[PDB]
Amino acid sequence: NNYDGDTVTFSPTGRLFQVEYALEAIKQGSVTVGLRSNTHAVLVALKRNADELSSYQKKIIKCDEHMGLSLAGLAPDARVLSNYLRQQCNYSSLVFNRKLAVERAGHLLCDKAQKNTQSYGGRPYGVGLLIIGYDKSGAHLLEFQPSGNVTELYGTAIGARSQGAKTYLERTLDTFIKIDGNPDELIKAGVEAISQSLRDESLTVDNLSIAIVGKDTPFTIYDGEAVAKYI
Amino acid sequence: DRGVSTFSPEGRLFQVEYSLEAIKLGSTAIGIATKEGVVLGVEKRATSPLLESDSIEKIVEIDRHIGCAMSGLTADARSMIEHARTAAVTHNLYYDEDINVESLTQSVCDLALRFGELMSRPFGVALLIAGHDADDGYQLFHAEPSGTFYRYNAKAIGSGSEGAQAELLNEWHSSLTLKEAELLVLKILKQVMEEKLDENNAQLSCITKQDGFKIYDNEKTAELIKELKEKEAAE
Amino acid sequence: TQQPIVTGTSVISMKYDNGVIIAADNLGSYGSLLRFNGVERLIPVGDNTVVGISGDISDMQHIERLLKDLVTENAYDNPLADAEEALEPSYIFEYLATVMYQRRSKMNPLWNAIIVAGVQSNGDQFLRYVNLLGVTYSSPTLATGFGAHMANPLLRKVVDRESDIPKTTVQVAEEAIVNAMRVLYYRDARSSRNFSLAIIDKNTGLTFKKNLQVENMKWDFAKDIKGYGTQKI
Amino acid sequence: GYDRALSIFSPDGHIFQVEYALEAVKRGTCAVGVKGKNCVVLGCERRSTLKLQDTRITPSKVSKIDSHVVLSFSGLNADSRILIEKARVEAQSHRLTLEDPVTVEYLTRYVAGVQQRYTQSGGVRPFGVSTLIAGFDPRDDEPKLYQTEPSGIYSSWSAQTIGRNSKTVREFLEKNYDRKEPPATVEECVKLTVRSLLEVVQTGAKNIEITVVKPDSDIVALSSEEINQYVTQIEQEKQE
Amino acid sequence: QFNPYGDNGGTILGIAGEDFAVLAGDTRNITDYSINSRYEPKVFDCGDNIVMSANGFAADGDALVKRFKNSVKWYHFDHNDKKLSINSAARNIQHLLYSRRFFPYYVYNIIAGLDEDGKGAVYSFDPVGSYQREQCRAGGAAASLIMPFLDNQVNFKNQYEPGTNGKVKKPLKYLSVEEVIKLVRDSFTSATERHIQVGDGLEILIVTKDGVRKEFYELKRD
Amino acid sequence: MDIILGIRVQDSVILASSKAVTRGISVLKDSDDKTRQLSPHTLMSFAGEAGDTVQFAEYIQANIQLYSIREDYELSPQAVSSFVRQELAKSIRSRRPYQVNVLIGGYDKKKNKPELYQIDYLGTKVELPYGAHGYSGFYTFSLLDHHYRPDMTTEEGLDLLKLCVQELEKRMPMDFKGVIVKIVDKDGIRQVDDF
Amino acid sequence: GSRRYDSRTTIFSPEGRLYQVEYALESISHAGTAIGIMASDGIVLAAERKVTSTLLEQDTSTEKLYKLNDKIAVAVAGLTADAEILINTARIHAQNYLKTYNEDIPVEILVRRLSDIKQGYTQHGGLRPFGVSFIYAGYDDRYGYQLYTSNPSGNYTGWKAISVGANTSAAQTLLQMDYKDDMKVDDAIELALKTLSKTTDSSALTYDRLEFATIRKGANDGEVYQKIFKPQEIKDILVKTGIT
Amino acid sequence: TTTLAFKFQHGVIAAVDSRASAGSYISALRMNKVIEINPYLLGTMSGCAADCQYWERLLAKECRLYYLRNGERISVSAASKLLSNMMCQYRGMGLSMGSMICGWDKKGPGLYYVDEHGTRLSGNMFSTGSGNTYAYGVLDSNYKWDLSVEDALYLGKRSILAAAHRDAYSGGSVNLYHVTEDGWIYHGNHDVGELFWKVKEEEGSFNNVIG
Ligand SMILES: *[C@@]([C])([C][O])[C@](*)(=O)[C]([C]C1=[C][C]=[C][C]=[C]1)[N]C(=O)[C]([C]C1=[C][N]C2=C1[C]=[C][C]=[C]2)[N]C(=O)[C]([C])[N]C(=O)C1=C([C])C2=C([C]1)[C]=[C][C]=[C]2
Ligand SMILES: [Mg+2]
Ligand SMILES: [Mg+2]
Repeated sequence: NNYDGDTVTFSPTGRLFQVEYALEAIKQGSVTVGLRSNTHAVLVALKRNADELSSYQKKIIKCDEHMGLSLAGLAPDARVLSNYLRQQCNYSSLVFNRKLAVERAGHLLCDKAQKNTQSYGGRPYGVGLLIIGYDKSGAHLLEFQPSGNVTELYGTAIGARSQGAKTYLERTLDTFIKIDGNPDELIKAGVEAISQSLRDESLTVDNLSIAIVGKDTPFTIYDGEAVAKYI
Repeated sequence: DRGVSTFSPEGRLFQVEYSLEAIKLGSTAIGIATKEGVVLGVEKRATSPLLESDSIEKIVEIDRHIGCAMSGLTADARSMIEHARTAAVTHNLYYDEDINVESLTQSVCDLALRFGELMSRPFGVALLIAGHDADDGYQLFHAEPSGTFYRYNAKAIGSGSEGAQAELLNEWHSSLTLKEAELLVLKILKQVMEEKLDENNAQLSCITKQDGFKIYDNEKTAELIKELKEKEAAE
Repeated sequence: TQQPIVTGTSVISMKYDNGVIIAADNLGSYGSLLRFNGVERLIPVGDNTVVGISGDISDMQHIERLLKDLVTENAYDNPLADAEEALEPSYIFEYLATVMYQRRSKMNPLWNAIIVAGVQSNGDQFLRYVNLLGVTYSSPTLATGFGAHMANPLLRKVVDRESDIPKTTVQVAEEAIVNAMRVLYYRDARSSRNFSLAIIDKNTGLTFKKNLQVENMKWDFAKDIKGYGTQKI
Repeated sequence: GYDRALSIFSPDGHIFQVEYALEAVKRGTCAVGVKGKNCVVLGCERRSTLKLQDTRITPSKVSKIDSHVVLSFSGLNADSRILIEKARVEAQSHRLTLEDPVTVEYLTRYVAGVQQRYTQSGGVRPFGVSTLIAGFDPRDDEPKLYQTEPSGIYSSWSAQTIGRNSKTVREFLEKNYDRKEPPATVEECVKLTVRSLLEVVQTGAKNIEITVVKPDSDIVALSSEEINQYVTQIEQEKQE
Repeated sequence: QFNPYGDNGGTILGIAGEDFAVLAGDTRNITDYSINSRYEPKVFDCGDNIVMSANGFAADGDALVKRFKNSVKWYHFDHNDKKLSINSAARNIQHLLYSRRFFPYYVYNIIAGLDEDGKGAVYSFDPVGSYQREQCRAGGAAASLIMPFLDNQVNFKNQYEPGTNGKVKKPLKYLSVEEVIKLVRDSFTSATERHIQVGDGLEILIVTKDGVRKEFYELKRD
Repeated sequence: MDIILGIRVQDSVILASSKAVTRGISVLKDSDDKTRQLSPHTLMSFAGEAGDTVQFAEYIQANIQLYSIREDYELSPQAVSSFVRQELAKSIRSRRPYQVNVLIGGYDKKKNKPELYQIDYLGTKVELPYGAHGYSGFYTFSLLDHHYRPDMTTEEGLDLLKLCVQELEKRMPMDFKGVIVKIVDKDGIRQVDDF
Repeated sequence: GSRRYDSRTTIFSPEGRLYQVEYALESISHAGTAIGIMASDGIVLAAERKVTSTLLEQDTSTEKLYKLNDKIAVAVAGLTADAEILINTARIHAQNYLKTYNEDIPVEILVRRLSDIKQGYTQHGGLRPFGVSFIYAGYDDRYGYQLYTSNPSGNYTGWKAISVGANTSAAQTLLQMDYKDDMKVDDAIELALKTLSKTTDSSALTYDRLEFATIRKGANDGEVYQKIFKPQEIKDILVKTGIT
Repeated sequence: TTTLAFKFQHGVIAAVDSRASAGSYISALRMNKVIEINPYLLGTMSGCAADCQYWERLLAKECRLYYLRNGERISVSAASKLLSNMMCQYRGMGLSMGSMICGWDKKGPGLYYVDEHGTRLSGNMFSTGSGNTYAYGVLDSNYKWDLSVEDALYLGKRSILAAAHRDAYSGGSVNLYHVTEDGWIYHGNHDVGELFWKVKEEEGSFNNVIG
């Protein structure tokens, strides 16, 4: 109200409204689902178009051979944060000959977002990210919020109507975690999960975007007729 | 007052949303992509008859394989065009090749959100970036001040955009020729323009793989206008 | 640009079937003066890596601190710091190699020659060299300074190529290293009798031996040598 | 440094500071530009509220940017000096790096770019100035006349006016100026420029300034008596 | 005074075929009169069917290769996983080298691959960035020993057709991969004999449309 | 470059400058004009290190032309010479000084007098009836000391200048490929096309 | 943050005016009147000190008339402290010009420079403008005797006769009436004092409430002399012209 | 190296050799020392190969940007000046670059010499490199404005040959260019070994050499 003019102002109840408004941009964004087993990690994203003449906005971005994310909210902010991850993943490789741990990647994103929430002049990031990766401690899935909060999860979903997919994964927890050494079945579970967030529209060939990473599987994105198999 | 980079309660940047309103006041610009080429056309909209209309430059060359049309606060486009031309030629310097249309568009869109309290406000102009490369062929992009860019088969921006876009919805198909696209841009421009369309107050351009980016002469456009009138009178 | 003041001499090392061995004497020389006699130039990093350093001691102490700080920093927000995400020899080496090449590129080098010896997660042997120029190389045997000229020839008789590594036991490799250290004591004017030796094995882990001495030395034949040519008495 | 964003968008998509800069131009004295077949003439109003003025030393309204290009303006006088100085520096900078004098179109594009920069830079306000830039390109006999404004847009004009009561003199020019046959001589071009100012000026004494620019760096400013003869001839024909 | 440069010896060799290319180099690393390693790889697969070797001062050579590999990675990110053509890589490397015009990468660089028409390509550089496409090039310590042999045996220089007596040249028939590898092995065997910095081992990288293949051959260890 | 001469007579200033330009052991050009018009009644000739000469002259030219446009007024030769001196005095203590020597010949329209200023690369200014730079003065000053009068005509000034060039052509080891002569008077600057 | 407290000194009103410049001019209209009159053989500067005291040391006091160099002087109307900042800058600029070209600075060039500094404070920096209006009286060999005025907007104009400060409307009308082109310095002196005597808000115009100066070619042969009048000399010229 | 270029009635001829050296070692037999900046602009190269390639390709970037901004080809005079200004920034930093900027613009054919000192000279004829003295000898005695395209191409070709023969650091092959108002025209690569024997027989020159 009087305490939402900038990010440097707490409300009387200890809330940061600009951060909460940035969080609101994620809820307006298109749905994206993340889930993993012990061997593989999968991203599934519902892409959004402007109209029938327009293309479908890309949702998934590759950060390294072993790591990448999906976005929901302001796409340009995802480009900035993914570019930062690309640089950090790359700094780890060039200096330490070491693949960046997914957990450490989350800590770096948290700290980068935090600086924008405590200083005058700037603004919080208006995007949420689901980071998947496979490192020395196996498969991983992270959820990033522009408040700075990063959370390691078995599965999750963000964006509009994401609660439906999140409930499904909460039921299926014991099943999809055990899908080891079977990428197609893990993707099926992700496609079935994101389907719980759909209304009116359904999953078409240029609508669906899938990504996967695993033990002997580099981070690869599937679009177009490559995802027709899963429709 | 209030921050320039402030979020609204709905989760939108106030300034970005306000710049979009400025673009709605701008003159109409239309782009149509085909397999034979991409056509770009604009409404010049001279404020007075004494204004020499040929000096109105709302269609612009970025590279030999990339063209650009603009709508909104057209003065803001000059630094964006300068950056685009620099990015296009710089990539040719570093990699001895033409730059991808998407990559060029992305470079322009990276400037968009570089504002705060960097420039003091977002750009008040939208761009239709049309071009061709070997990888993805003939392409048409719509670059906004939000930093977002959508690829389009056909797109209209400016004051008569939603009316023109609805018309492009029906008319566009994947087997359009270049000549058909030219007449289609002229048809829709004539529909949304206030003043009567002629070769002096409207401009055409195209990008083909062979000849590259070309702005059409007033004599060449005049014939296409005359060809349009006759085919509409034919039924 | 500088000049080295207090210096450490050769560091020698070799691979064997189940790991690596590295050794270096405990002397800190001040030109021709054998000034400091209790200097440790082998520095363990965790329980899987030993960094052996020759050259300027002040720069060595600086590197010793960078490594100590590297371990501290790796443990930050890392539940697997003593397991999967512990420091590997390859990580430690590349860090040092990055630092060395950067410093030479600023014309302000760390006046050292470094050998990083260790065993990786998968049990693979690691042995790589880096120096003040940022030059890097790997070989079944590695040695700095005088060791390059005198020790490598002896150690290469045991492991002449990659295929000789599985055939070489820890007893044979240690014996070869200890003999090489004796030869260096005979012939290097900036060496000492006292030295340290470290073994990193993929089964038995890190064994760090201190206060070793060169023994079984041959001097008796000196009594018979008289004059410089014609003298008989 | 002072970084405050003064020029910003409003809910309806307007930049008020740029629009208020146009109001400063509306307040400024009237300036007019007319290009003939082989010349361009720049007319300027001088408000007669200020008498006891020393016309020798008072800053003239028309300014030479180079030997072949001139610049007149309407709006804040102090603001105009900054643009003129920058333009003059760029004109010499162009000759120094490219070995050709600036084209009229290039100089206009530069001045317009400066004006635009001051509409999206922090801590600065827009120039309260619109300019008329006229001249002839090197080794070219085609007349050039351009206009700029605070927003940074520019365009070429057969004839144009800016400043207070510019709406009236533009109305006059739109009906009197024929594109198919422009003022063939210098006399006809000046006569039309004086006629257009006489719609607004008040008295035709020291209130009208005329500057004729011809090809090949031939620039001259008319005197009071020379202009007064045009004023006399116009009204004598009008009495009929 | 501190000398930031050094000489790690070695020699490299690139030959372009009709539909293939080879980049070879010895595996010996040296300082002065000592051997550092008998097997220290010098030729690298950089991705996109491109192979590269930077010979001279190993520290600068490793840095350049490391930077170019990085340049390839960022080319994929920035340009939608587009394949970096050999001509585009060459131009990119020129700019990497000239960035240090006043503190040079002390290396002679060679890259090899296929052009956009599928034909074999070799590009050659000097330490400061001048490059050009070539059919045949030897670089490094024994470059002056090997190049004349290649002028003679690859481009048939000073060779004429018998009976004509210098009136008609030997026609420029293309070479097969098997014939090229023979010239490479003989080139390095000859260089190993007469150059003290060359020996120990030979590693050859062959580039075809099918990918990058390796071949290793031992050399004299003296 | 090599030789630049200057002489101030009754009603004009005459500047003579060599035409040769040499790189390595080859004379690349034998028609080079080592001068720039700073203003309608002010001419500057120059000589010094390769490249620096033209860059400096053009930089000065741009600054004086900028002044002329700003004030709609021609600076006096004295004012221009002082501006040039300051730039050279500023330059000599820079990281890399501009190694340029100049003569400035101008006609002062206010005083109705010709004026010749000699300035070296250190910023050493002197007003003179006749002047030169480098070794040129060693050969020519004895002739000028003998023959010069202040009431000389332009034609007599040219004849005395011919004698100076003839002496240079006889006793200098270097071939400077003749001179381009320019006259600065009340009517402006003109070139003597036959010399 | 800090934005909350920013007055925004460099912005346009909806009518296209600069708020702070207009308010600075309002400040200046309450300042003591200063008058400049240019004649064929010299220039007069006359100015009124504001409500003085008997205990003010007049002979060592200077609030209105300042010397920029030997050829140029200024009369001040507004904040004296603000004027001294600008005056010291102008003094430096004149010396920079003299060092560069070895000639005294032309009057207009000095005026343009100061006016450009004032302009800058209205367009950028976020600072308040200088609440000062100058009358420049000077001489050079190009245009001869010259009068200029500058104000907080940074706009300057040339004049034959001009007033700044309080009652300029009334003062300008009186000057416009009695001024003629063939006028001389002694006549201009009389006109300046007569105009102040009629426009003044004080009961009577006395020597202790005035600062006076002339720039004359009335110096021995072709040269210019600045004369800052002393208290006793102002008293004498007041008697001579018949005011006291 | 040896390079030359000269103006004549039918445009401008540009001829260069193709050798490269690293001490006494001939490092390259066939190097392109001409850059095709645009269809109406050429640039010759002499000095440090790296400097020549980098800066002349950077010139082509800047000349291309000129066309985009102005909708018109850059003049030869302006192009040569941009290059000379680049040289002035790295003044005394150790660059080595001698070049001729050849082309056709509105003033007709244009030829400018530019070097690392920032020197910029207009003229009808230039020659740079270690063998320029040998080329000048042939050019000066045979050059006319009234030359035919065929005779002019031969003159530039024969002039490089003269230098290639005598100068140890010049040779390999000859690259010919002819600049017209419709643009430059490449007139091929000519091996000096073969060209020498051909010219010797047909012309009767090089009598001292046995063949
Ligand atoms: C004459 C052949 C020799 O003076 C001519 O000037 C050429 C000009 C040239 C221009 C473009 C391309 C090639 C050549 N110059 C050289 O050959 C220069 C001469 C030179 C060496 N050092 C030096 C020179 C000039 C001025 C200062 C210092 N030679 C080179 O630049 C040498 C270093 N280049 C090479 O040897 C190699 C080149 C080029 C090259 C090599 C080696 C390998 C692969 C591709 C290119
Ligand atoms: Mg040996
Ligand atoms: Mg001197």
